This record gives sequence, C-alpha cells and structure tokens, in this order.
Amino acid sequence: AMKKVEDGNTLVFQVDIKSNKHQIKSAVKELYDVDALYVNTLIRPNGTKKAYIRLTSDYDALDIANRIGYI
Amino acid sequence: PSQKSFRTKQKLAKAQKQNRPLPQWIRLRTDNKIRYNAKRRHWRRTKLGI
Amino acid sequence: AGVKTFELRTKSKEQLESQLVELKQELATLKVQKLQRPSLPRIHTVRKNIARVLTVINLNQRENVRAFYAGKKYIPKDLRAKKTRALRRKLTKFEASQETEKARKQRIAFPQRKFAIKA
Amino acid sequence: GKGTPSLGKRHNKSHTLCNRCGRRSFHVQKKTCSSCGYPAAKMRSHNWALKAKRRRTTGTGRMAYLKHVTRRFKNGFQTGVAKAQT
RNA sequence: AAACUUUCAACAACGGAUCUCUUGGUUCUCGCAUCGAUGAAGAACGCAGCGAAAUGCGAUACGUAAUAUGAAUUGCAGAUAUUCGUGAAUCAUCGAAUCUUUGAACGCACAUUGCGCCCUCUGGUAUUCCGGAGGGCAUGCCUGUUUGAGCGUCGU
RNA sequence: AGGAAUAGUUUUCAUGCCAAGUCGUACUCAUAACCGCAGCAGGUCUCCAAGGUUAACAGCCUCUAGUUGAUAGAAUAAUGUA
RNA sequence: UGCUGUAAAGCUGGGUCGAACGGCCUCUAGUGCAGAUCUUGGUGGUAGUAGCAAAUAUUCAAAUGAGAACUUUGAAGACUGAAGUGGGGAAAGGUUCCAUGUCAACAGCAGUUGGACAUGGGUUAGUCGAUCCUAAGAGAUGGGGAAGCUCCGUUUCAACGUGCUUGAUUUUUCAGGCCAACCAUCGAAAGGGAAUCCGGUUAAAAUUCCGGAACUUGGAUAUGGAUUCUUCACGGCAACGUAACU
RNA sequence: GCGAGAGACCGAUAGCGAACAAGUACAGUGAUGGAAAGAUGAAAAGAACUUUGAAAAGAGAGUGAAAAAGUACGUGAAAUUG
RNA sequence: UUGGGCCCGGCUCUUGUCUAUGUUCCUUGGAACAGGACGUCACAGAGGGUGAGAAUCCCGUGCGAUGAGAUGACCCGGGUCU
Ligand SMILES: CN[C@@H]1[C@@H](O)[C@@H](O[C@@H]2[C@@H](O)[C@H](O[C@H]3O[C@H]([C@@H](C)O)[C@@H](O)[C@H](O)[C@H]3N)[C@@H](N)C[C@H]2N)OC[C@]1(C)O
Ligand SMILES: CN[C@@H]1[C@@H](O)[C@@H](O[C@@H]2[C@@H](O)[C@H](O[C@H]3O[C@H]([C@@H](C)O)[C@@H](O)[C@H](O)[C@H]3N)[C@@H](N)C[C@H]2N)OC[C@]1(C)O
Ligand SMILES: [Zn+2]
Repeated sequence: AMKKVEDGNTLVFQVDIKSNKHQIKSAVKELYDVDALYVNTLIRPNGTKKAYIRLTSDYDALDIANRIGYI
Repeated sequence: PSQKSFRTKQKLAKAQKQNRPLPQWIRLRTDNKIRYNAKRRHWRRTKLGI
Repeated sequence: AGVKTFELRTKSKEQLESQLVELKQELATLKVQKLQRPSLPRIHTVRKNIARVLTVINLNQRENVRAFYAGKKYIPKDLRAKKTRALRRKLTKFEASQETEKARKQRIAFPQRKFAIKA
Repeated sequence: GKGTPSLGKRHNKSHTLCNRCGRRSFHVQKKTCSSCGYPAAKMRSHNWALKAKRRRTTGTGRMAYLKHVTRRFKNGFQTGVAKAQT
C-alpha cells in the first residue's frame, strides 16, 4: 500500500463494507480536504473493504499521508 | 469458482477467520480448560458444505 | 473513565454535536496510531465516550417529543406503554367497569350484608 | 459403472442455503426449503420428529426479547424511571 | 549345555478396570401465568488493547443510560482511571435507550447485497440527468372521511 | 403543431462541458487443489495446435513449453504375469 | 505370609496407596456371568509376515545442512511430441496463491522439500461478466374447490393506468387532450445483449494498476456551420449522393 | 414456560444423547442421523542452574508431604509385553 | 331502603438494613477442620466454605426488629365535601 502511496499518488484505506465510491470520495473530501481523481474499491478475502484512492495532481499523497499520521 | 456470489464469499471469509490456532495467552487464565482449538478445518479433508 | 453523564445533560444540542465530532476525530487519530504501536487501551475509553454522548442526545430529543405529545389522544407508538401484545388488547379499566342500568339497580338494591351468628 | 464411475459426475447442487434457517436445504428447482418449509408462512415441523424440534426451537437461539419478559412481569411491567433515595 | 518355549515371582510397560467424589441427570412435590406487526421465536454476519470457541452484545456492538453498592479487574498490558468519593468493579438491580442483514416479514425482487416510486433537505451551472441524508409505499378485514358508479331508484 | 425579414431552429453536422453506482475478479481445473472415505491407474463440459514421413489431426522421430514424479539396493531358483 | 469353612466365602502378614469404611439386628433392590455370530472399550497370535512390481530412466559434481537416492544449482541422459506431461477456462473447491520461517503429526521409504505446520501479504473495471430479456417452464392477484395444510386458474366470467402528452401557470395548484388489445414476477456467468486497445509494471493482481491512445450511454450547453423573404436544403435521366437539411 | 423445596433414585459403559466450547465434532443432495471426552497438587511451588545430544530428550540438580503426583499427570486391575 | 367524588390505615405483593458462642493448651500432620484437656452458645448441632470429620474461623442457620415502594371497579377499616 505504501508503495502505491509513494508512486501513484494513491492513498489506501479500509472503508465500511456498505459504502460506495461516491460516499468514499465525499468522505475523504470532508475528512482530509483532498480531491480524488478516482476511487477503486475491493472487498478483501477477510470480508472487509479496501479503497484505492488516487488523488488529483493538485495534491501530493505523501504529504497527506504524513499529515494523517501513518507515515 | 472465481465467479461467486456475495453471500458465498461472505461465508468463505468467516470460514477463514475461524480456522486459527488458540491464542496462547488464553491458557494462562485462572481455571482455563481449553488447550487447543478443537474446531479446526483443513480444505482438503472436511468440506464446508456451502 | 471518560466524559461524565451528569455533565453532559447540562449541555445544549449544539455543544453535544460539536463534542461528538471531536470524539470521532480523536478515535480516528487513535486508529492511525493503532497501526504502529499497536496496543491502545485508550480506544476503549473513547468508544464508550461516543456511546454516552450519543445516548444523551437521544434521550434529550425523546423527552422533547414526550412533552410535545403529552395529553394527546394519539402519540407515537414507541412512546406508548409496551407491556405485552395481549395486555394492550385487554379492556381498559373504564371499559371493564361498565355496567347496565339493570345490573346497577340490582346491585344497589341487594348489597352483600354484614352479619354474624349467635345473638 | 453405477458406483465409483457414476460418483464422479456429482457437481450440480440440488440444494443451496436457505435465507430463513440457513441450512443448505433450499431446493433450487422447487424453491422450497426441505428443513423449515420456507417460503411458507409456517415453520416446518412434525410430531413424528421430536429430535428435529429440539435442534431448532425456542431457547436454541438468543431469545433477545423473551429473555427479559419474566423480569418485566415480576415488576408489574413498570413504566418510568428509578428514583434516587433521600 | 545355550538359544527357544512354557510356569511362577519381582520390577518396568501396555491399557484404563476398581475405589473414593460430583456446579450433572432423574423422579416427586409446592407456587406462579408473562411471546408476537410497539416486529416474536428462529437465521446470518459482525463487535474486545491482545480471541478461535463458549458466554454476552449490535456500527452506542463482551455493551450506553438509570437505581443500588462501595474498592477492584487480573493471563499480560494499560489511563489524558479511581479511593473520607457524583466513586473502582458489578448481565447487583433495571423502569431509559441502542438494536446490522433478516425472519409471520410488509414497495417489488431475492441462487442478485438486483430494481422502482413518493415527500423534505442537500451536492454537481438543474422541476427532468447524476450524487448524498432523513422519512415513506404489503395483504384480508372493521368503523369513519372523502371522491365517485349504476334509467336500481325518489322528487322537482 | 409550430415556424422568416432583418428572426425560430437542429444537439440525427463539427467542436467544446459533466458523469458512469453494486457484486465477482487470488489460485487449482486434475495420474495431488473437484467427486469417488485417500495425494485412489476410476469419473468429470470446452478453446488454441509447429517441422519430417504419410491419404491422415493415425503410428514413429523432432522444435517451443513442461516434466524427469511413481520406496530403494543386491541377485536373476521354482511357479507366475507380460 | 498364613488361618477358618464341604462350599458359596470370611479373616490375617508384606507391598502399593490417600479419605473414608465396617460388624451385629432388621428393611429394600436396577443384587452374583463363561458363553447369547451378546454390548462398549482394550489387547494378542498371525507377523517383522502379505506386501510397498502399470504409466521407458536415470547419472556426476557442487551448495545447503547434525544428517542428502529423494532439496537447490550446474552438467548430462531421457520423455510428453501441439488429439501434449504445453497454454486457458466452465462446474466444484475455498486461500490450496505468494514471501518468510519451519519438520512433532501427514506426504503407506526419506525429507533440509511440500497443496503439511506457523506468521504475514495478496484479488483495483463506465468498456470482462453478473445485473436486464425472454426459452422450456415456475408462479402472485378478483376468483372456483378443499375440514384444512392448501389445490386449481395466468388470453385466468374482475370497475385492474403507482398511465402519457403538452400551454404553461407557480399558485406545486391547473387546463385540456391521447389512448389502456397486451404487460405481477421469476426463469440462461454457453441463447439475446451499449461501449477498449497496445506497451509497461508485482513476491503474489491486471482487457481492472501505470503510460499513451479511444469508445459508449445519460445529461447539460456554447460557439461554428447548415436552413428559411420560393418558409421546413440541394444535386443526379436513374440506381442514388451529401456535414447538416421541422 | 417461570420460581422453589425435596428423594431408601444414578454415580462418568450409570444417570438425559449431552456432568466437558453437546444437539457440539462429524456424516448425508435431502428429510434426517449424531458421538467420544470428568479428577496433578493445599499451592504451579509446572523443575532455575550444570552437563551429553542436531534436536526431541537423557543424566545430575531443584520444588513438593509425595515426582511410587511431571500438564502422557488421583488410585492404576486384566488381557498382552520386556 | 339509598348515590357519588377523595384522604389516611389495614390486608396483599415487592424490596433495603440489622443478629449467639474458642480459632485457649498438648500430641500427630505439609495443612488441624483429627485425637486429648478445659470451656462457651444454643428458638442457632440445616447446609456450604476454609490446606483432612469445624455448632463455637467465615457465609449462613434460628429468632425477631425496623424502614422504602407498588397495586386492588372488581378487598375492608375509619374519616372529608356534594
Ligand atoms: C347462468 N349463469 C352463467 C354463469 O355460469 C357464467 O357462464 C360461464 C361463462 O361466463 C363462461 O365463459 C366465459 O369464460 C370463459 C373462460 C372460462 O375461459 C371465456 O373463454 C369466455 O369468453 C367467457 N365468456 C363459459 N365458458 C361457461 C359459463 N358457465 O357466467 C354467465 C352466466 C349467465 O352468469
Ligand atoms: C490431555 N489428554 C486428554 C486427557 O485430559 C484425558 O484425561 C484422562 C483423564 O480423563 C483420566 O482421569 C479419569 O479419572 C477417572 C479414573 C478412571 O482415573 C475416570 O473415571 C474419569 O473419567 C477421568 N477423569 C486420567 N487418569 C488420564 C487422563 N489422560 O482426557 C482426554 C485426553 C484427550 O486424552
Ligand atoms: Zn430453511
């Protein structure tokens, strides 16, 4: 996941299994003040949902990840 | 199969979660009787019957 | 320990909602720190703080509606008394105590007397 | 060829999971559960099968509501809240 | 004569009898009457700082409030947790709540996490297109309201 | 039905603007991942298909790719099996 | 170790052991085993025996390791021989995938290896499917049977539209008009069906990611063009042509 | 069903199938079928340390009233075996 | 012969608080809850716990005492106004 952060400007999140791509886009906007170029989703083999969120070119995913606090 | 329903995949996820050995700190508790997980399952021996 | 319920009931609906936002932000922060410590008993406290604030908001609004429907003939079903299905079908005290005028006259005319023997 | 060779051709499920009871007794073509009788309004049961009644009956589940009726009856089906003492 | 075999004894095995027990069963008696559309019983899937079960619970998830009580919990760890006290622990008590997806199971459908429609609010330059939040739309029958149909029928 | 005189089209002509939800997606598919109680010589639907010989997609040899798995060692009576 | 009794049995010495138990007078019973191809559990002889022989076939050296016929690398000898022992899928399985560690049990020899065991990682779509359509068929509904669970009917003896279009009016009300033969619903991962390709990238995903280049549907809406004073375009004998062209 | 009190009852092959994570594990397409399994010690004091071994383990040592109690754990019969 | 509206009690139910007398000496034992001696309480010598058979160590048992609440046309005992 952090390789995708470093390269593709993509943030990787676990999300609620019931949420769709529109809700995830709005949620990252409201929580982190970033704009998603897209949201790719995935239900994992353990039953939880993973979202691959690529930010627009106006944002640097590494800076946002440092600010969120997990890098 | 690769093509599978949401219901099936949800059952398969729960089946993976229950197929783990005992957390070993359980055995240290006051008056503990469980020595191992007696409800293990191997994919080739016992089938899930979904 | 966390937030104290007797302190929460003094607050207004605006002060409760802003506190709920900050507890959720704090729980999100702890889950990020959960990825690399990775043991955070603090999370249990904040989870239960969110439960208490959510409880106090709900019981505040529930008492507003009870005051809104107080004395009304029809009130929402979740404010009506819930005893059991069969007990709610039972005749009310007024209905059960109804008497025909024929029966009332005879009851007044011949009440059970009070009496003893040996004198 | 009716034994081992014929046993090799078993890959079409007759039953799948039942929504009501969850057993894998929902017959695919009849759209009926052989265990609980879903989607009939009544649950399937027979007096010639008492052990089947034991397996799935009141008290084998959570009883999330009946659990507390006897305590609620014991207090006369109270309404209101408790009062602090002097 | 050894080896070998057979019998006994000792010790060691194999195995789990015997003896002692028992938060279980079984029978009898005494007392009580309380499930559900105000959504039951049952099902599925989740929830803990570290858990697979069992037990508890429902996105407020091994629980929230309240009442009582009065110093723990404990396998380890740990308060921005606590002790002459609005105070540790407590399914002690329990009258306030929460109560996912379902289920008689109720918008339609269901081997699908498929598809409508109505109202209020809200985002994208929007009564129509696309998105989000909240609230709604089953059947049989009763009483009533309203809007109607029939040269069935009265009067003018 | 609606449309001109200094005015409506028409997005079935060109260019430009916005958006596209949900679930599945790993891996095996078989002389060991399926069913035959098992890593069983059984059973289980289908697509792709090189050179030589030849009537031939048969048999026999070969290239790409893939395997070299199946308890092993020493001897070679009788009776077997092939 | 002995003693008593014809006997059923009773008592005692020594060892082991750790929490209750016996004589006598009576009461009571789920009260005495060698057998029932008895029941459950346990254990022998057989016996280190039958056997571990289909699918051409293995060998040298090094590395690793306590340990190598069986692991890895190199050399070689072979085979499948494209109707494969190759490369993919459907059904079914469900993490077996991948990396790291790892050998008690399992892999009917072995094991440093493994589909085993342990800890983690891993499945990204407007364009691929499902989803939608109907097929044989299944099946609600006014209803007609049946004591009833329910059976029958679906072109179903029925007052069966959650209708649609405009002129707009805001007043969220109207004004009309047009029809209602048919249409609950379910039924295909091989039938029908809107639209994506190439190159690159991982330990393990890719027509899904990255780079570049497109396409479809739904919507909005501006410019340019085209059309109209012969109002709703011209040309070609024609077949027909065109950027448009109520 | 809810709350109680009892017995000339059974005592882990008995007593309910279940005294235990029992309607569990497991089987069957399905209706259904359905086990086994209680006891170290008062207290884990669950054997530090040395030594042989690749290791599992052994030998010393140690704890305990007892190791003739070592999580293969109360006693520990018979068949069978050294 | 007389209806009705209410207050307090009783009864009924639920529930809080409170309670006698050895841990004296000797022996055995790892442990005294065993045996011996001397006692105590007893309307309490039921039962359980605690390092072995515990009335007297703990919880209870027996006996009472004293409070809080709820409910009752359809239970009754007195009072209040029409
Ligand atoms: C005397 N009573 C009769 C009553 O029996 C009934 O008649 C039915 C008639 O309606 C039916 O006929 C009807 O229904 C059939 C349907 C069954 O397929 C239709 O095909 C037909 O078009 C329709 N008219 C006829 N086939 C039988 C009569 N007994 O209805 C008509 C009536 C006069 O009331
Ligand atoms: C660790 N293995 C477990 C083990 O706990 C086992 O326990 C037995 C235990 O039941 C025996 O203990 C037994 O004690 C008596 C008597 C016969 O001894 C029995 O009546 C009783 O059923 C049983 N508790 C004990 N002596 C040996 C352990 N292996 O129980 C099953 C098992 C899987 O073998
Ligand atoms: Zn069912």
